[PDB]
Amino acid sequence: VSVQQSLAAYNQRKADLVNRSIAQMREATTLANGVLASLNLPAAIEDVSGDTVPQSILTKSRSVIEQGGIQTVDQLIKELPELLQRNREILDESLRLLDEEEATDNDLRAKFKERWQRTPSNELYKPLRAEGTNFRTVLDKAVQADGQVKECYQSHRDTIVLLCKPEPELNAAIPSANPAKTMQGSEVVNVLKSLLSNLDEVKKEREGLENDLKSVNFDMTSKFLTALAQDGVINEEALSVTELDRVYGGLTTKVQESLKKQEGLLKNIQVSHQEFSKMKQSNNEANLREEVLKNLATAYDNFVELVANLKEGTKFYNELTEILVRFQNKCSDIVFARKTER
Repeated sequence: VSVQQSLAAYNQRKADLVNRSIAQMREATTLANGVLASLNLPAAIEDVSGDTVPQSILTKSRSVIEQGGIQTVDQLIKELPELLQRNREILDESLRLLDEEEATDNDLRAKFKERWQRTPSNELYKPLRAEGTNFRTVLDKAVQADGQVKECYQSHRDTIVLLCKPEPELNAAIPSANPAKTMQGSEVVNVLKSLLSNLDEVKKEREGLENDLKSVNFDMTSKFLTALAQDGVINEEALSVTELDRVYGGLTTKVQESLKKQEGLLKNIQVSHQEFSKMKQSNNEANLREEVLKNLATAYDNFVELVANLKEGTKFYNELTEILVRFQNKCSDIVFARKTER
């Protein structure tokens, strides 16, 4: 037993406590924000007009206008059969070269019998014909992909055209009426703002439950020595449990209560959210405004998916240009060399 042998013993445990609470504090904070963004919150009790057009929609509309519009798309669709057929004619001409030598060689071997000491004009052209069959299989998939995407385009063609044109003409399309009559006058809006403001108070209360926990410091060396003197040996584990639980009992309770309160609040708020967005139909005209925006989401995002397949293509044909030339000439080099000997 030396001069000092139980000083750092407590501080290590002090670290293994405060940090534990911080983890079970900040993690809960982020969890709340994630749910709000998923269910369109807290930005769902501010905008009210009906007549004017949305802001997010207005931004997406000008994005399509900025990148041309219906004209940029139509010119890409119309030129697809042009470029697709252009490659097809080169394909048939390349394969004709193989049939060319074979047509002459087959007739030559029949009449002139002295041509059986060399590789026939078939086995040499056999690996090349194997590549040829592969190409048409792609064309079937290329056309099939070309067909289904064109079908998806025409079904939502009117919606694409809708994206262009001036804004006032577009505004007339939007259902000019009150979004929901049961929002103004019913007790449904009132049982919502109060719920959020009560939940918001949790965030502000948590501000106090951070700096306080961080600045925890209380010297208590006298008690450890009391145990050393009275008992004889310092029991670090057993004595700490009885001591720390009593002094930091309410600190944990209020934290657990706040989490339990948040757990309790969120459970009732989620049901209120169901009650909040229940009246989609509402009275007579309300769901229609929602259905309008529903098609646009399936229009703007669909716009990207449709363009993406066009992006897969186009460049697809251009890189084929470098391939088909070396491919076509490769066959000619074999045929010409075969013709040279005789």
